[PDB]
Amino acid sequence: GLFAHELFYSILLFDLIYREETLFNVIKSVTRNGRSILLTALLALILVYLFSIVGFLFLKDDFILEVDRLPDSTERACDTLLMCIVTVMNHGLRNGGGVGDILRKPSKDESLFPARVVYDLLFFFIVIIIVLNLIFGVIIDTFADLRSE
Amino acid sequence: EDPLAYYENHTSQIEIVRQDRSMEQIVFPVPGICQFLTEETKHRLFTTTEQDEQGSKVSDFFDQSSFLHNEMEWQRKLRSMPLIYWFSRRMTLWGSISFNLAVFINIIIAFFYPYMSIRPLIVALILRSIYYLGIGPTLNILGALNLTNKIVFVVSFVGNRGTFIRGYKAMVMDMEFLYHVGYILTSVLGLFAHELFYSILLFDLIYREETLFNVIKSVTRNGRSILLTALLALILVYLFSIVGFLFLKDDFILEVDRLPDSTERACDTLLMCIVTVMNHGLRNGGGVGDILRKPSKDESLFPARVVYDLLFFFIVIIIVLNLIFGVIIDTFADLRSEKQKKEEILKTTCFICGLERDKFDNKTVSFEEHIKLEHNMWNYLYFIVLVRVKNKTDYTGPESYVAQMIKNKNLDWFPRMRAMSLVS
Ligand SMILES: Nc1ncnc2c1ncn2[C@@H]1O[C@H](COP(=O)(O)OP(=O)(O)OP(=O)(O)O)[C@@H](O)[C@H]1O
Ligand SMILES: [Ca+2]
Ligand SMILES: [Zn+2]
Repeated sequence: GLFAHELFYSILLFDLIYREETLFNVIKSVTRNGRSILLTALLALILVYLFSIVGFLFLKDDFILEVDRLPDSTERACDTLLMCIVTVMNHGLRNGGGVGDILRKPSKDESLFPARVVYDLLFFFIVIIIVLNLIFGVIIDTFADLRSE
Repeated sequence: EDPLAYYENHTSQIEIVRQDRSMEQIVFPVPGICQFLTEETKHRLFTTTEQDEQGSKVSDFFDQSSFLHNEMEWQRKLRSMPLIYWFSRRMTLWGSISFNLAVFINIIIAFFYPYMSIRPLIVALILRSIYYLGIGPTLNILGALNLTNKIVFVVSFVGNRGTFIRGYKAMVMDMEFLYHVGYILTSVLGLFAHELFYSILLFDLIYREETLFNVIKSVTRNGRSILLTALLALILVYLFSIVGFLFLKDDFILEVDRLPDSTERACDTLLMCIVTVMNHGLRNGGGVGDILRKPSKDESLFPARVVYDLLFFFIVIIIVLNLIFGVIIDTFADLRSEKQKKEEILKTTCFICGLERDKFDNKTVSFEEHIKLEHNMWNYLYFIVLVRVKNKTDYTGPESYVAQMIKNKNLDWFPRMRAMSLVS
């Protein structure tokens, strides 16, 4: 920080964890079963990978994403499986409703509307409501175990 | 080389309770077939047996005695056969290699599809294969290696676990065997039908990692409650859709993007209104009010719309949806408590007689000595095998009583809540 750049001093703010036992105890909930948390994250990644495979195979056209260009307004995001995986992981996981939010809004007259509905609801329930909540459940269980010990 | 050492190592002792309710000590020579038993099976039996209503594991141990004996026989035969022994011993190696291969093939498929420690060294080899032969040839070679290794692994598995010993029907019955056959089928489909079929193999992480299986057990143990809560949510969504169709139909206008108007009505039929509510209100954080049309204040239905949206939010989004997470959280604690209780019992109680550690305090024999020498479940198993093997004519006094009790299915010859040393 002294000899290279002033913004390097920002890392020193982490000393609060060392100083305060309360914050350290709180973080111990995350750290004690961090392996469980990471395994749950890996399971989420695998499920996202399978969903991306399904979308690429059958729902490719619906993957249209808007973009802002520095000095068209839409780009296809499922031309390649890596692109589709990146889109799903980045947007569906972060969005409250899942992939259906980013995916194009389907008309009722369209034949694949039931398939799209099932796809979105399955993603929401399997990933957003169950898999993602398991990490928080693990953290709470670690809290309880630490308290009991 | 010491005869006394050999005999001491090959001699065993047990304590039995006779018909007159008196305890006696039986010293017997360890049967030869006993040495072939596997440490893995011993650990599994020790850590997996479940207490009965009365709190004794002796019943289940005696029940599994026969499977243990058959396993010992097939262990002797397997050691007799040389080549299969080498494959059987290294079961973990095949599984680890198969898992690494699955991970690598899936990584390549994800990164390149559509196209056209020694782990770092293997990664370098794969990279060179991609650079020289190409993505497709590298994937083909990796898949062939995976299939060959999975065949080796299934052979090693059937050899080690001896599932067939119970019978072909039992072998098919075993769920782990079916999982391995499903893995083989998935590998074949990946190799021949389509490359994307290799994705399903990534589920092997759950099987490999016990921690991830424990995490998923929170979802699966009380999963019926979760499905019932989902059904309750569906019922409430159905009622809300009925209300919307009857009174708030016009507000159900949803924007639509069309492939080559900008809005469409979504509550012209009750099925469609249900689909709209279930698909959109549940996924949206606020609820159905988010998708529904924004009401102007001057409109007469604004007070009704406010109540509709807030009631949906509180009943469905806040309460019903949170009940599933509450169920998962409660299952976590239930599993933790069960595990802790089982561990405490296993650590602090005798397997056979069930006496606690504290009872042995300030005594000549420690609890460790009691479990090691006085009461050894493996010594009891050895005695049972001795009774089975020995000819009826040569039975001794105690052996005859134990054999008769075994035939009559009476488990009172085991000592329960009694130890000779504690008595005197
Ligand atoms: N009745 C019992 N209650 C509690 N623990 C038991 C009981 N019987 C055996 N054990 C434990 O089961 C494990 C298996 O004991 P075992 O006689 O195989 O020990 P070992 O040290 O591997 O053998 P060895 O010294 O004869 O080569 C040991 O931890 C023993 O303490
Ligand atoms: Ca005789
Ligand atoms: Zn005992």
